[PDB]
Amino acid sequence: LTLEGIQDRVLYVLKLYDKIDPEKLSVNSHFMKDLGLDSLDQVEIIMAMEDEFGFEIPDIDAEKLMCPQEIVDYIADKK
Amino acid sequence: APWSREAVLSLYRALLRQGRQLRYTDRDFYFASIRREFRKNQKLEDAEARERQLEKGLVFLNGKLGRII
Amino acid sequence: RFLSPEFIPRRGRTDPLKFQIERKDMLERRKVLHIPEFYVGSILRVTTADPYASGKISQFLGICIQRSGRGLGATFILRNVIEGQGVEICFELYNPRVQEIQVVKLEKRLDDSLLYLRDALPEYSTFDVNMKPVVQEPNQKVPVNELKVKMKPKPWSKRWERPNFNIKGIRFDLCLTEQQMKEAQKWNQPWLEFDMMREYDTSKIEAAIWKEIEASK
Amino acid sequence: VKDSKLPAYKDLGKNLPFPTYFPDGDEEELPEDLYDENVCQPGAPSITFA
Amino acid sequence: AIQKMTRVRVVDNSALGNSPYHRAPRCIHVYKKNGVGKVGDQILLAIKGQKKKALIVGHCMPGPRMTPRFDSNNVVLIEDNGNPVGTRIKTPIPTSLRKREGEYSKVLAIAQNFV
Amino acid sequence: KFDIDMMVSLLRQENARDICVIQVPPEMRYTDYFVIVSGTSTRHLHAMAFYVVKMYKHLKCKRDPHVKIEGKDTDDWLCVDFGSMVIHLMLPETREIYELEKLWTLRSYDD
Ligand SMILES: [Mg+2]
Repeated sequence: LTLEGIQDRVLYVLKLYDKIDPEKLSVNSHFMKDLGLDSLDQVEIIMAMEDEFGFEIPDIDAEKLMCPQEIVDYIADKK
Repeated sequence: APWSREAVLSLYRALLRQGRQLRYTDRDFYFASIRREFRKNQKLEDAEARERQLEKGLVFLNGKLGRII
Repeated sequence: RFLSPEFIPRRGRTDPLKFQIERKDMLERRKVLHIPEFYVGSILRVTTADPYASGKISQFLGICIQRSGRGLGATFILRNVIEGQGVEICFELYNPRVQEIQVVKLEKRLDDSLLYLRDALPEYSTFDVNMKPVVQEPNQKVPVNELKVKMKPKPWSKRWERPNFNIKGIRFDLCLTEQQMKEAQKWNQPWLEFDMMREYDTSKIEAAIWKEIEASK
Repeated sequence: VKDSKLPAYKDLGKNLPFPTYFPDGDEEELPEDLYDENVCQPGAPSITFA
Repeated sequence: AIQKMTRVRVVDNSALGNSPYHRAPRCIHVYKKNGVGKVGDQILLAIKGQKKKALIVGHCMPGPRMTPRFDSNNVVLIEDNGNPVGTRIKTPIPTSLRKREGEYSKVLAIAQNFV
Repeated sequence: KFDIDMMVSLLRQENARDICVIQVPPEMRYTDYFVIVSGTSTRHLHAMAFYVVKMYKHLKCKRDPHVKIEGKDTDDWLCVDFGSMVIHLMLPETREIYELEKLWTLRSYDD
């Protein structure tokens, strides 16, 4: 498991999402203000993060991340 | 306004994850319908109907009146 | 010592052998389904088999408004109100489709035919479908409920205030003016209760029926 | 009472006892009640449509 | 017995019906050789000054034993090509419509309660 | 033998865009499986009905009664009912007008 590969693949699968505008999808991309997303958008995005790799992260935890880099670190160090 | 601002999040999570486990229906249209089941009515409405609509979402999840398979 | 009215036959000229075969077949049906004891006015839940489905089970809860017929076909009518719509169903006891019959509340009202409920206010006939039974002491007389009822106003379906119905479960003093109880009492027939020759004495018949029923065990 | 004379039951007088039924023939003496193939006779389980 | 000149209460949420009108819906024709109409017999209604096809789903007239005997002559509005005009039904409809042939599958996919 | 699996495979292999099957509890009355599916044109829905009843007729059910296609005169909604499972072919428009899925998952109220 490579952390660089992990962040690359999570970024890739995020890019696969269609509605997102590829303006500022940075390592620290915010959702509410930078992009304009909301709770449903982010919960769906995290579920998508649980579409190829993962399937072990409890739902309760995902609400305290609200930032892509914390999610990357959690999914990297949880497996 | 809702029974709990975070309960809807858990309901949505459970809906998506259980929908992952379908055997017959397409996952795409199930997901689209699940999106519609909250998007078109559960935004900024009054604080009275919130309880009823959370109840209907949760009883759809429960499914004693038909399980979508 | 309660003998369900079906086994008591109408006065007529039919051949006793018919009634013996009738009762034999009935009792032979009572040993696959428990046909409980219920009076008119009781509340029953009937569970039957859907003929138009692929083997589903149907439940219906209501009040037994009328109990008529005899022999292997006799029936009872269950009235109820569902979603504000007043429905009745006529169920045949010995039909091979009724799975079971729960006496959910064994009662007994002032009149032996609760048809006027079709005119009483909707709440005197409404009952909850998912309502639990109520126990009763074995060596206790069947309770005699006393609930007089209040009627929908003008057009009663069968003109209940006449003497010949002899209904005693309606509040007449309210919906009918005092005058209307003087025109509706010129039909009294004071001679009909004292006609000694219209009385069907069915003691010697119910006795032999009991001999038969008990011997069929 | 006699056999049906309509011109769709002229046959099927075969399996019937031809001259008559003699109880003294003693051929597997008949039970108390003979039933058709499609009668929900008493004493049987209540029907189900599954 | 839903025959010509009998008032029927439309129970289907009646995007058309259910709105006030001084008349009440009346049956002007029954699609059976004889006039009498029983469950499932689709009839014609004069409602709001307009002619619309109907479908009987309950009547006060006693039927067979194991089928319900309502207390109001209930009808569902159906479009000419069989599609129900409404989108819902609240009053109970008998389970005796899955029986004898007719346009009944759609009318059961739209209701919610049975007896 | 007949089961939801083969007919669903029929629909998917027949290139029917949308499928949604809801299982009805025995506490209800109507049936067990209740399917709502879509199609492109009225002739395509007629074709789906054609093929489904064709397989249902050439497979089994000599004991069980035959099944008629209901709604042929209509063009935008067709439906079939079998002994235990019922299918509803609908154009997307009328399908989203009669919000059937909500009803058959939430029987206890109206929409
Ligand atoms: Mg009358």
